[PDB]
Amino acid sequence: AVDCALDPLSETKCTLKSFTVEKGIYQTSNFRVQPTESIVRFPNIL
Amino acid sequence: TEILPVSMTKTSVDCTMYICGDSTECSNLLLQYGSFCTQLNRALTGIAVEQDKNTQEVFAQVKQIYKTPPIKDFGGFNFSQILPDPSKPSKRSFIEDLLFNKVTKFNGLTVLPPLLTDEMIAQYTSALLAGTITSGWTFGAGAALQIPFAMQMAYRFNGIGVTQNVLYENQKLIANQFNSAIGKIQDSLSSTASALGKLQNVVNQNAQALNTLVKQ
Amino acid sequence: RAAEIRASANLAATKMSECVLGQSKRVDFCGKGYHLMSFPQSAPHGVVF
Amino acid sequence: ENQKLIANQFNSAIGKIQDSLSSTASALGKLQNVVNQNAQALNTLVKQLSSNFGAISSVLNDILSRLDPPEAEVQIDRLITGRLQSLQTYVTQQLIRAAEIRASANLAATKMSECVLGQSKRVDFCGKGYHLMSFPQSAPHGVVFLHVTYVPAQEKNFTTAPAICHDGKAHFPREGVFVSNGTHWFVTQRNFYEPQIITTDNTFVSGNCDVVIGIVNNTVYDPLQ
Amino acid sequence: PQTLEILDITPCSFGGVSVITPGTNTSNQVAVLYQGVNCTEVNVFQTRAGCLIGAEHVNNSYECDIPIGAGICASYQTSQSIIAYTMSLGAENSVAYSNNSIAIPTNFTISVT
Repeated sequence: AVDCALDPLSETKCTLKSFTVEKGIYQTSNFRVQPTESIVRFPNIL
Repeated sequence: TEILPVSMTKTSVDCTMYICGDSTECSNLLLQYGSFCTQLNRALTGIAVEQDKNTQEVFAQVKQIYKTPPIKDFGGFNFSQILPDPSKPSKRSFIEDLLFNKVTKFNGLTVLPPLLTDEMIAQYTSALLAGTITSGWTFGAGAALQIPFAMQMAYRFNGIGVTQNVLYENQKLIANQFNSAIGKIQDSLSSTASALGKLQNVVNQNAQALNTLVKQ
Repeated sequence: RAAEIRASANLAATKMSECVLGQSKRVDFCGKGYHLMSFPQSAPHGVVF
Repeated sequence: ENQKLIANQFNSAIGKIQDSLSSTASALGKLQNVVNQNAQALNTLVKQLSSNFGAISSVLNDILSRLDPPEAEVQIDRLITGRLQSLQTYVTQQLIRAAEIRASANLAATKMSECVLGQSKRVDFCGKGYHLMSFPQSAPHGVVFLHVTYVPAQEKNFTTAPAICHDGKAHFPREGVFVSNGTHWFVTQRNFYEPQIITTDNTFVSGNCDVVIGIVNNTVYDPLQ
Repeated sequence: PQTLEILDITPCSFGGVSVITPGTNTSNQVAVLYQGVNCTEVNVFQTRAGCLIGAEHVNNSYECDIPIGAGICASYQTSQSIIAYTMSLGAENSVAYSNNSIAIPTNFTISVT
């Protein structure tokens, strides 16, 4: 049994549904910078 | 000028963020459609590797990169427009400069950069030229041998019904013919907007392919 | 469209081999007339022979 | 002179390829990958049964027996609509894949004819390098071509000559060419080095000596002198 | 709307995640490339395609084994680890040629591809 969030190798095997992964460049998910802040603006003192 | 699309705008769609604007339940409900966004993602990545090996099969007929010599002694055949000029930072050529000039990522769709750098695609092309020009018809069949250019052209005459007397008579005249045709092509590209049309529309039918995709 | 470009890319490979890697004894394939030679030039998502 | 040597070269190539095929199981991946987008597609089709697309249940009987036919039948109709959309997508991508298969199949017909019923003059079409022959070998849902191709490996730089002028007539070699092996001068072919006597059989009168810079004189053989 | 200024909106650094893992029976070290992003939320190397963690750039020329992108490709080499470098540019073999030189092929191979 293998986790799907432990390490990128585990994510790779979870995505490919295989436990013998040979050479190659693969895809697991998408990287994304989190919404660190939310920017609302207003005209200065309208 | 024979204009040919070879590589496409390699694109990929992350179905998590593309359709769903930061909604994990939206992505889960998309997975309740099953493998559609997954199968389209693998199909698009298949397409991407398709153009990557087309560049391996169109551009990279040579497994190992060649390079142009500083001295362009080709019997009067002027390639300053055709082979790259080391003076400018990129190792590309003037005709290709105009080619890139006459042509014209944010909404979830991502454009994969080419595995082979535009500079490295330029080195591909320069190697292919060096192979046809110095090496001849052999650089794609293993190891490149030496073949004189004019001795290409002589047997090329003999194969269409003309002798090779014109070599020692009119190397200069044949060179002037080739470069004058080159200059006429240069004027056509610098003037005719539709001269490269078959890439342009392919770029365009890619462009509003994506643009429709965002208009969609 | 990529099937059109894949036909065009096998086309461009057979030109990178016939037009480029020798004399193409094929007529009206490497340009009109008794083809002599070809010279490729890169271009954004394409080639120019 | 060396039918035997060339035949053993061919046999050594065949043995190397059989060793590679017994060693590398991924060499048939070109079939395998294809059957995979046949396989996973067939998997997706099967997986498409597990995809409800908003259904309340996946079992066929668990839809009719619970809701009224005026509602249950419409539910079934839209679920079968989703299945038909899946079938359209599968057949469309399967038929573009089969367009690839058919482009490759006309390609393989031209390899079964151009390369098997003859020697294809299309370079890098039936194998890297100049192609000689092809051997088909059937394989699960495909063919395997053994491409017998001539590929040079080792190179040596040698010498040619621009022209020879004896008595006012410039001499080009119509077949052969003036070559030097380091100590001797002969006439040999373009692609193979076969030393030969310099005579009228290896030269021809063409061009002129009016332009050549670096003119040289050599011997021309007259049989009846 | 507050001050008199014009600000470009570059859609915030986004892309996919590529994982480079060699054969499981050969190695278990996994490198991660973050496509289309610079090193923001991540020894560590910066490529045009994205940020590469778990690989060390090398200046030498080895066989290009696993392509990564933008001409950089990886190989499992020297402990052993993942090295990403500029794909092999080869030896330059074009010199001045004239009517007195040729490259005779002395030996070949009849290869069964």
